[PDB]
Amino acid sequence: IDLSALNPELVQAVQHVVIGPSSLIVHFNEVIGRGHFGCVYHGTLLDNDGKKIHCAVKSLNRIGEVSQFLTEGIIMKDFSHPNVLSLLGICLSPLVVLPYMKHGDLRNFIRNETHNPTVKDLIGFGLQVAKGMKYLASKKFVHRDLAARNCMLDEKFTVKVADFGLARDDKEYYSAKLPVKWMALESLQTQKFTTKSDVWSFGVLLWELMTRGAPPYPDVNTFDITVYLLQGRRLLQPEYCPDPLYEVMLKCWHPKAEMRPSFSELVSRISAIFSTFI
Ligand SMILES: COc1cc2c(Oc3ccc(NC(=O)C4(C(=O)Nc5ccc(F)cc5)CC4)cc3F)ccnc2cc1OCCCN1CCOCC1
Repeated sequence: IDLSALNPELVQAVQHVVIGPSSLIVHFNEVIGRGHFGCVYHGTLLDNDGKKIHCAVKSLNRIGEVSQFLTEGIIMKDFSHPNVLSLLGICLSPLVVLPYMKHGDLRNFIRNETHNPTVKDLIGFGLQVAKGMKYLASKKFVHRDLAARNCMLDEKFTVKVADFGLARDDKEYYSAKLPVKWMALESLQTQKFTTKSDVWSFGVLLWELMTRGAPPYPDVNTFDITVYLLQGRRLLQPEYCPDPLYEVMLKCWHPKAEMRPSFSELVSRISAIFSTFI
């Protein structure tokens, strides 16, 4: 890369979170995942006393695409919440270094046939997500792509709200590239986004949790979802979804953004629902 050909604002930021190349071992045959524009590798981060930290290392495959890449990392830099993915740092492709998430993404986790998360566990993951979003919303950050495929799960089954960004593999869900079936009605009609539109996404995420990762509206084509919603139609109540959790989802999908619950309300109500389970 030619550092000169990027905004000095992005440049000094990336220097506050820099990781010297000699502190980071990237294992290049050890590919976690590779999409069209980016890839992710296993990595080892050494600290100044020699202790090894297993990490994921995100990379570009390939000025514009480099400036976007670096910006995606920099956005994350000050998120510090246990339900939001954090940045370990950036190494000058430039390398964005993330903590390793043993269980990968939440959608793949809940679809895995060899494990049985209970209805309680699934509601539990939804609650963790609500807590990460309450934090993001407190910082006035709008996610715009909240979905189970963008939430990670660590060795302690802690959910980390994240966004694969350029490293998206799973791309059929986008059609601007737009995750239309997680989108609020007014984002679909205006291509504009808010915290209340993340709330709409959140309700769809909860439906993913309760169906163990079923695809939403599978008999609806990308572009047709707008008129479907305007006809007064919504996602059906999953078989094991408690009535009050389905009522939560419906409130998330209210046509008036301002009538959707806040993430603070979601946290309190879903905590109550979750506590009712043996
Ligand atoms: C595909 O599998 C994996 C991907 C991983 C990973 O990927 C990323 C996730 C997010 C970002 N974020 C980003 O690049 C950014 C982002 O996150 N920003 C952001 C946005 C909003 C927000 F609220 C917080 C952060 C774009 C910068 C970057 C990544 F590289 C990071 C850490 N560990 C991972 C482990 C994985 O599998 C382990 C194998 C698990 N198995 C399961 C069972 O079968 C065996 C395999």
